[PDB]
Order: sequence, then structure tokens, then C-alpha cells
Amino acid sequence: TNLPRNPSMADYEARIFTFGTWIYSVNKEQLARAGFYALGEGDKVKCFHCGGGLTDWKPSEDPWEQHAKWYPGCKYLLEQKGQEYINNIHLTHSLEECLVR
Amino acid sequence: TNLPRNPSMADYEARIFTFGTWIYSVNKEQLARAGFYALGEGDKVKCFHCGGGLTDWKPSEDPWEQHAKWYPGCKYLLEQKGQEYINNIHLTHSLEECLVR
Ligand SMILES: CC[C@H](N)C(=O)N[C@@H]1C(=O)N2[C@@H](CC[C@@H]1CCN)CC[C@H]2C(=O)NC(c1ccccc1)c1ccccc1
Ligand SMILES: CC[C@H](N)C(=O)N[C@@H]1C(=O)N2[C@@H](CC[C@@H]1CCN)CC[C@H]2C(=O)NC(c1ccccc1)c1ccccc1
Ligand SMILES: [Zn+2]
Ligand SMILES: [Zn+2]
Repeated sequence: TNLPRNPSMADYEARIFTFGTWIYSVNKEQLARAGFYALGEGDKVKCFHCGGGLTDWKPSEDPWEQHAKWYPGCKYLLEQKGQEYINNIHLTHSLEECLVR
Repeated sequence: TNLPRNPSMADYEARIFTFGTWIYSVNKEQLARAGFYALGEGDKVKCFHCGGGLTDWKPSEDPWEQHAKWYPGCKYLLEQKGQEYINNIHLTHSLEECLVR
């Protein structure tokens, strides 16, 4: 019942093709696999399914982790990585905040 | 490397038979799927691969959760349930403890 917000980008290849001019350290193959396609604008990327937008990618950041961190509600993410993966990213954040602050 | 501790109980078939005569509040189907077999001695069970023993099963405890809770380093558990599930169980524990006073 949760239709993708961008059906034309539902294909992996459809997404990698948006990374023609891709000059950034974060891997194009990983970004597409994680559901993201580039917007031809900064390093801005969007998830074809949930429509989540991400920018300012740091050297060693995982597209999957960042997808779950910011947009845990994504159906595509859930089907690819499962509940555990998602809940883990969020359990970690809470534990860490709880241990420090 | 990590050779199974009781090689004879590797087959699901071998484990289920160990129950049959089973009078306890925990589902024997799941225990066997989780890698456990009964000892015909209380409600004591043991995992075929890691040798981890469990006892005193409450009404609604999950064989897999309990396995991960007490014996996180079991190879069979890792191959069956994966990294995320295991860490998941332990993160929750950490987060809980760390949250309660
Ligand atoms: C992806 C890893 C990166 N280091 C990061 O965490 N980026 C965050 C981010 O992309 N967003 C969060 C803000 C904190 C970060 C940005 C500041 N370094 C909130 C959602 C996202 C974001 O800023 N998205 C953009 C956007 C819009 C459209 C397409 C792609 C990205 C945004 C801009 C303006 C308003 C709302 C969202
Ligand atoms: C499995 C769920 C249950 N509620 C539970 O948590 N049981 C624990 C348990 O089985 N073990 C932990 C102790 C707390 C529990 C027991 C009393 N609530 C530690 C390991 C295990 C346990 O008691 N194992 C037994 C044992 C021995 C041989 C076969 C099976 C179980 C044990 C008894 C005495 C010494 C060492 C281990
Ligand atoms: Zn998404
Ligand atoms: Zn085990």
C-alpha cells in the first residue's frame, strides 16, 4: 500500500545513470544500491521510494547507515536490510546519547 | 575452527525427537529450530553447536532471543539469525540498563 514516490527511479540502472557527473568520494554504486539517485545539484541525493534527501556526505559514510539514520520509515530500506538493521542504527544513537549526556 | 560441539544433534530431526515427552510452558518446535535439545532432566536444554545450556523457562520467552542473550558467540546462531539480530539483543540490554537510574 506504500507506493514509491518516484517510480521511474525504481530500477537500479535508472539510478546509476544519474551519476554521470559524479565527482564525490562517496561511492556511486553504494548510493544507487541504497535507493538514492543524484539530483544534478551539489551532492544532493534522494531516495526513489521514501523521497528522503541527503547532502554533505563525509569521506567514510555508509549510504545504507545514513538512509536508516535519517529515514527509518522507508519501505525499500526495510525490504533490503530488514527490521534488525534499522532498529540497530536507532538503538545505537539512543545508547550513545544516554551514555554521554 | 568452530566445529559443532555435539555433531550428532546437528539435524533438526535428531533434536525434535529428544522432546516428544515434554511438559513445559515453552514451545518445543521453536527450541529445536533454535538449535536446542532436551536432556530429559528438568526443562534443561543445550545448543548442539555451542553447548550453551538453558533452564527455568518462563511462559513467553523466545528460544532465539534467549540464545542470543546468553550465548551471543554461537556460530549456528550467527549463520541462522545474522549479526544484526545478535547485536540488537545486546544493545537493548545496554540501553535499558543505562537508562534505568
Ligand atoms: C548524509 C550524510 C551527511 N553527513 C548528513 O548527515 N547530511 C544531513 C542531511 O542531509 N540532512 C539532514 C540535515 C543534516 C545534514 C546536513 C548538514 N551537514 C536533514 C535532511 C537532510 C538534508 O539536509 N536534506 C536536504 C536535501 C534536500 C533535497 C535533496 C537532497 C537533500 C534538505 C535541504 C533543505 C531543506 C530540507 C532538506
Ligand atoms: C532460558 C530462559 C530462562 N528464563 C533463563 O534465563 N534461564 C537462565 C539460564 O538458563 N542460565 C543462566 C542462569 C540464569 C537462568 C536460570 C535461573 N533463572 C546461566 C546459564 C543458564 C543456566 O542456568 N544453565 C544451567 C544448565 C546446566 C546444564 C544444562 C542446561 C542448563 C546451569 C546450572 C548450574 C551451573 C551452570 C549452568
Ligand atoms: Zn528510502
Ligand atoms: Zn548455540
